[PDB]
Amino acid sequence: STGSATTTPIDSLDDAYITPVQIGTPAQTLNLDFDTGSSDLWVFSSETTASEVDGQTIYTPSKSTTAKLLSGATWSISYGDGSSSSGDVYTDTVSVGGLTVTGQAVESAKKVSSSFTEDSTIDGLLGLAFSTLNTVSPTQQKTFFDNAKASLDSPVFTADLGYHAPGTYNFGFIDTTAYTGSITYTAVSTKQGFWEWTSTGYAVGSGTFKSTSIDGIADTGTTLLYLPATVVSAYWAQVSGAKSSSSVGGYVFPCSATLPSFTFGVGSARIVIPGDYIDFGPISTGSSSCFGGIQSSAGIGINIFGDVALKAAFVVFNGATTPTLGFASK
Repeated sequence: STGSATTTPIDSLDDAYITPVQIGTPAQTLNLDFDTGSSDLWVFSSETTASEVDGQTIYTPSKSTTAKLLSGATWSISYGDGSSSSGDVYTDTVSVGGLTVTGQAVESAKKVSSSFTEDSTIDGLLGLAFSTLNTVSPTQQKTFFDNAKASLDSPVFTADLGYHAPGTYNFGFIDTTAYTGSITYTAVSTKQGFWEWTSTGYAVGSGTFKSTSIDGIADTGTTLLYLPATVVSAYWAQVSGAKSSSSVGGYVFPCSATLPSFTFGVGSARIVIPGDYIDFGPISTGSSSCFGGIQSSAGIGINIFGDVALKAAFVVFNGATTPTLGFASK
């Protein structure tokens, strides 16, 4: 089997992407944030504290003939940005782009933090990292991908994110029409539960490639590209008027600036992030100062190849016995 679903930016900055997912019987369609940096599938629901719901579509288990409470199970997660959610757990039938998993853990939010409430466009998350990060207790549950794997034609999914435009998540096959040239595959470590890999270096603009190992995670659920302070300083030094602002919370630059591209290495291959992808627009409405899409990972504890990086590529998440990551230009 295979599945194929379109993913759409939630706003004009590509802050996140939402993908329609069918839950229950008859189907309840919710728009989820597919997150390769976490491993919980959780939804706004009929159980979510009423005051914490503001425009989201909710899952109502009591209207699904295939829903079953996982009695005694609870979940609680915190994300890198400090947001959080928690609740109890159902199993139900979940379909993504035609691909159906029966008995999927669907984690029903009883509580969500302000950032989730405030985002009316996101009905929940679908985690695609490794199931070892799943937060269900007492017994950890498997991700959609994990559950689907034995059914898939090939044990893969692919992320093809759009710049200011829709893209695609495919399960079980590689669409050889969605990229140019070849896919370069690189080793993954699952030790921390992430799609963790090592880039071979970077270049700024038309500068020479610097060969240096950068360990990081492929994370569709993070907006920006977070890299070591040395790397990030080298980039912004090439932008007239750019500086790091503690009050804004990162590198800023004059909105009129022309930004250089940023190249990262995948083995002996290269992925080029165009300058425009690195412009995340005014720091506040009407400002002539703009926020950078490449920021320092210092203080995060991990480098993160988030949407800014991933949308410049066709990305293969290979969940074979020995997992790998593949990157193609497109």
